Amino acid sequence: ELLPPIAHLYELPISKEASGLVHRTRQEISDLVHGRDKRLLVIIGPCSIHDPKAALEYAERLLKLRKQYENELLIVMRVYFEKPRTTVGWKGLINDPHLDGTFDINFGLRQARSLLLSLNNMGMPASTEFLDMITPQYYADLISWGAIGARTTESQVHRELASGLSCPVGFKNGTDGNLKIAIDAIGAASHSHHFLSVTKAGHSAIVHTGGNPDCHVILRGGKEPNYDAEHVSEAAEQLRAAGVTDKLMIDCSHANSRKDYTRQMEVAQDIAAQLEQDGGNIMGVMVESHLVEGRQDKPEVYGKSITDACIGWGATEELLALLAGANKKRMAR
Amino acid sequence: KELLPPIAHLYELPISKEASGLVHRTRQEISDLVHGRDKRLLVIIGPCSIHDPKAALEYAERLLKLRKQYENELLIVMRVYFEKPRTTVGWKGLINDPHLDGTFDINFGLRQARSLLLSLNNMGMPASTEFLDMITPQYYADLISWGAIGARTTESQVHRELASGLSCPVGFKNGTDGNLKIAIDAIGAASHSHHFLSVTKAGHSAIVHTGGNPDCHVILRGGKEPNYDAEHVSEAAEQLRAAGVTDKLMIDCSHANSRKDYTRQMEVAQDIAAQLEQDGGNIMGVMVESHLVEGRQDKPEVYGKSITDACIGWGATEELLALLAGANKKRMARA
Amino acid sequence: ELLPPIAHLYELPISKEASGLVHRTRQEISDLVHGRDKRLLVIIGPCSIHDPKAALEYAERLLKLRKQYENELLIVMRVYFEKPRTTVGWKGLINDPHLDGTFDINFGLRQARSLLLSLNNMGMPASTEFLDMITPQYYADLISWGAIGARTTESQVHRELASGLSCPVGFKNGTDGNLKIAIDAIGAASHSHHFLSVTKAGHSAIVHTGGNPDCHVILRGGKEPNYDAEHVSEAAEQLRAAGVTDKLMIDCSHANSRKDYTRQMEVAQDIAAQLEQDGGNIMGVMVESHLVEGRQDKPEVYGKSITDACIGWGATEELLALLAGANKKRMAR
Amino acid sequence: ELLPPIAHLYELPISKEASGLVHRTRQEISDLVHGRDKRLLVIIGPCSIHDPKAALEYAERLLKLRKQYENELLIVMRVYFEKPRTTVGWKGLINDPHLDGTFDINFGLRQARSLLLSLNNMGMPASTEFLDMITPQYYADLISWGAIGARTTESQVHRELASGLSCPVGFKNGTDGNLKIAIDAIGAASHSHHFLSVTKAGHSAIVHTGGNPDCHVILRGGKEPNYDAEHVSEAAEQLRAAGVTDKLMIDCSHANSRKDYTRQMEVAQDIAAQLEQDGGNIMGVMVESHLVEGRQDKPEVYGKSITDACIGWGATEELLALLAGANKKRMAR
Ligand SMILES: C[C@@H](OP(=O)(O)O)C(=O)O
Ligand SMILES: C[C@@H](OP(=O)(O)O)C(=O)O
Ligand SMILES: C[C@@H](OP(=O)(O)O)C(=O)O
Ligand SMILES: C[C@@H](OP(=O)(O)O)C(=O)O
Ligand SMILES: [Mn+2]
Ligand SMILES: [Mn+2]
Ligand SMILES: [Mn+2]
Ligand SMILES: [Mn+2]
Repeated sequence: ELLPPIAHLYELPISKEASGLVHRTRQEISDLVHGRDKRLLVIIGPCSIHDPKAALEYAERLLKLRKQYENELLIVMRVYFEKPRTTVGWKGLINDPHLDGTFDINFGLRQARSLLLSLNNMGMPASTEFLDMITPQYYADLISWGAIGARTTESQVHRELASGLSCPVGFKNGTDGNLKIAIDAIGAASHSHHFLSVTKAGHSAIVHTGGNPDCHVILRGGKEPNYDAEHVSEAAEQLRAAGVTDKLMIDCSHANSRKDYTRQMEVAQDIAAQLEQDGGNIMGVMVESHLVEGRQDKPEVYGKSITDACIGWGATEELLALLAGANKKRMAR
Repeated sequence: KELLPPIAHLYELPISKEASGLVHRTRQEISDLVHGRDKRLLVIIGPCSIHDPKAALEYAERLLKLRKQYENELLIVMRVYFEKPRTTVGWKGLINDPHLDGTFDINFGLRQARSLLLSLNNMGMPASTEFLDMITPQYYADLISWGAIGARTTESQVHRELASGLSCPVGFKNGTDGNLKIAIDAIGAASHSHHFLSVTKAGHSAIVHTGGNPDCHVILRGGKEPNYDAEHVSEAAEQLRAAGVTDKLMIDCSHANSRKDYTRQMEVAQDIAAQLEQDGGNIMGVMVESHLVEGRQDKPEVYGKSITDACIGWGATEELLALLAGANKKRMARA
Repeated sequence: ELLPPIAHLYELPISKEASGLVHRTRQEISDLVHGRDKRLLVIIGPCSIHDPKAALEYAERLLKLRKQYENELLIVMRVYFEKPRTTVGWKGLINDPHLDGTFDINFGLRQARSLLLSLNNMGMPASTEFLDMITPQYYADLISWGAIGARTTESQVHRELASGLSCPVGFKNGTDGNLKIAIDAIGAASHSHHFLSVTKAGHSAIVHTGGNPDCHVILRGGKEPNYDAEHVSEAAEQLRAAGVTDKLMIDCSHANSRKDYTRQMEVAQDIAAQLEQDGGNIMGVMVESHLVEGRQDKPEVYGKSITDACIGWGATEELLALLAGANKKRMAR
Repeated sequence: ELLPPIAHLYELPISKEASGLVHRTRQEISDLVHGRDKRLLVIIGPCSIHDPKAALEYAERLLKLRKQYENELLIVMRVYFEKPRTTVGWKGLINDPHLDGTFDINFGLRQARSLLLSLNNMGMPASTEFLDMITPQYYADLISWGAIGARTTESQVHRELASGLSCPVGFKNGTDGNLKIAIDAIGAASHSHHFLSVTKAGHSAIVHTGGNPDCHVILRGGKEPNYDAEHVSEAAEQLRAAGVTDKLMIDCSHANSRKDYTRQMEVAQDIAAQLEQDGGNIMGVMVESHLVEGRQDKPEVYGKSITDACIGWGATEELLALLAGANKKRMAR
């Protein structure tokens, strides 16, 4: 039997501090999307959250770097609770929190909210993919940035969802490399929509959104990678032709690394060189990072991904130092 | 704004014994085609979108006569699409904006969609639609004999979840650039059990556990290039078999297979007819965008003329159906 | 499965005319409760509604008398949908509309609302006993006056309900004759309350009422009748002592007639004589009247009560003429 | 915004032990109602719960006596959360838990449920008056016996409620002494009913109850006390005439003590003498008892009532010893 959002909000109401951090980070990201600030948004952290203890530890380490590089980078943790699978498989902490096929969704929603509240309380803003239609009412108040995934960017129900979110949103190119669907999606999500959604009390209702003015695209590769200067330039052209923001984000992982976590640093190096040359159209980067590198089928090892493989903490330190130094030069130019 | 729950609509428009029987029977018949147990050709045919119930009922009456006439060769089911996925923005269909004026009277739209579907089934004409929205199906799905998941949503996990709990057979379209694998993947996904959030007949969110949908198949609807010919059908059947799913598929004559030109649908149908006459063992169905009047219009001025994708008119519809019936009659007679 | 009030409001929205009639009649009745007009409120009609056809016919006849006597009497029809039984039995049209133990409550609510909308549209305002806690959301917008019954006047949940109704409300003395519980009830219902109630969407909620300033008592007999001058005078004294309105209503039926419908006219005569001597504390009277007199266990005869016995239409004409003539004299003096 | 029962059941699910205690105690009480066991049910404790700490302390003391007298008495604590007032006033812990007019009903429901869970977990079954229509879904699973108050026994909505409760229920005579309304109420509540109620998910619904076969009357005084042998005998006769159980309960407080807490022991003495002569029609007694005697308008003193005045702990020990000794003799016959 499904508890409504108000039951979770009652137990875990947003704090003054978390509320402030969310508000501020959304504004800061909006400034990047619209070219008002030349800091680099960095969406970085696990492919998926499957353990809160490891997540909190990761966050504590990330926070020290968030502060250290705050003049160059705007660091925000990946806190992904919903995973789109190719066919079937574990869909994330919300859907199956005990990792055993019990689908204890009430527990999963409580735990997702609790983790997000602790993260924001310690000073670390959070990001997630918004995949499911009804779950956002449980946690979206704690989210500073949202993704719509490659598999759902062309979906009208996701563009509707995005049009009503209060955080900035990045739309990914399609899994085969189609960018136009993401440009289209900004067009769609920036407008007003009417559609059915569920209230905080757990009731279906008609909602009328105002449109989301803070949307941008994400280059995450296709049949070929799309992270280099030539692809970025092509994309900026099309963005301008559609009359939407020509500031974009580049995912170092997924199809840009060819699913090989060791190649994320390669992509980051290319981005660093672009930032040093010019890189005027880059407002952000995405990175799949955990305490420990690689991946595992069963959750045996602490801080090691059970979905896409990630770089470990050591490489994370290097990647962030690399991007901070490069962007410091861009910002000084 | 104040959304009525499905039970309010079910109270005013409860399913009849006859409509319930027609739906049950047609779903079974279509399942038999999906699994190669019958060699009749499923034909999903009708308007791109429903925007007028009067014209829809008139179209249905004409179609019914041909449904009966060709019932040994073709299993004809009307396109009764209430939900339209747009490229960017635009009219999303009768449910979202029934008065066609930007008033978004969704309660009226749901009532009217249900009423039309009940009348169609009561006159003997089964209905099909694209299932796009997550919450609307509880209002009408009991009256639907076949569902589409669109090219733009086939790769979407929430649509595969939805499909996994529907009681009707479901066709998954290849992606707008031509990717077939996402539709094969989608059958894999939708045929399994899922747990997810959905809304009850009382209008309350709830956890649902579906049993998986065993009646799913792919639809070839074109990409950067058309994919309707024998070479593409054969390639697709191979992949289907490699994934261990049904290698019987449907071919859309419209959208990217006609290159968005309604006058080319007949071309595609002719190619399918020739395939059915040579062999065509992997074809179980075809889709066609048809209305009383051909073409399209921005405003709903002309009666029975599409306000979304352009359609063939009634005359060409008669020819197209006769062409497919004759061709499939030969297939069904062949040893 | 229970439809929420919004489903019924969607099918049967209140009209401009019915809205106006309700608003006006509530104001008019308030004027009587607070001694600003000396017309006599007359709550008259069947013990219970069991047939809408007969109800509409009765209403059409009553309307003619409502117009005729409008300078002396303010006539409002008894349209009672909810009946409190001594032990068990038929609870009214809402609970069991088909009169067969099928309890088709959705149909009953729809039919109760439809009838009330037609009555108001033809110019006849309606009254009912408010017995059930959740049903009022379905029809209260069409009610000009409400009763809380003898069996429920001492009940805190009914006093809460009354405190939030937008129509004037009469509280009946207890079945053994206790008047204090009704005086207490005005005290209670005139104040603000917080309690649980159900919304128009069918969801439980906390409500905060403002108190009902239009409440008054009804004398309906006990072990003995309480309709005479001596009892009216005693009651007015106690009313003043409790600092509440000393204008009251007298029921000609139930324990004041000793459950004998032929004695209602006796009571009405006594009231008429009071109105002619003085009768300053009387603002209303209640009468159980139908097309045909008496009662019946099965609904075999048209327009004949299946609950308490009623006077027939001929005696109804006489009773109303008697009260109109008596009050015309009161008003002139 | 009102949380639904499932939110509270999620945080405070019933335990194996509490569930067992509730189940056993209901059965044991049923056996007393139907004359299958001659132990005396004793409903004893505060007029109202306003403090959980004091309530838990009281319960710990009462538990020791519950064990000590378990062969003679079946002791169950008064854990009343809902109070019917004469006009206006504090309605109990649920309605206004902070005792300040803030009406924090969500907090009140949570706290009521938490207290009941702790009481049952320590071995002490609980009783309450069921006054409100929607609150029972939050706690009734933890209640071993329920009262319908003197002010609501004649109310059809309370008789409906009772008909669907899973615990035995006592109906009180009316505030002026009318017993027939309580006999009528057993008749009503023992039958099946259809009516509107709210589900564990907080939605209104139609419910079909099976009737409550475990109902009985409670003599709690009227204009005069009704606790003596004469009154008990008169009541048993009427009970038998109505074909319902002629085993009844006697309230030592309220109108039987003439609202004087010191007189409760007097009433208990009379009952003891009855149990020693014969007393075959007595199955229970009710007593208003707290840690400290008397009452207070403000909650200044610990363990002292803020509603009706109670006897203190010392007199409680004497009263219970008196009833145990008397009933031990009855049981031995
Ligand atoms: C879901 C995946 O992103 P994408 O949509 O680019 O495949 C991820 O970030 O883990
Ligand atoms: C929505 C469209 O289908 P497709 O998903 O192939 O674009 C249609 O049937 O009008
Ligand atoms: C229920 C009855 O009134 P009372 O509450 O005085 O018995 C009636 O009006 O039919
Ligand atoms: C409410 C009161 O009992 P009664 O209903 O007899 O007044 C009590 O037990 O506190
Ligand atoms: Mn990933
Ligand atoms: Mn189309
Ligand atoms: Mn009556
Ligand atoms: Mn008390």
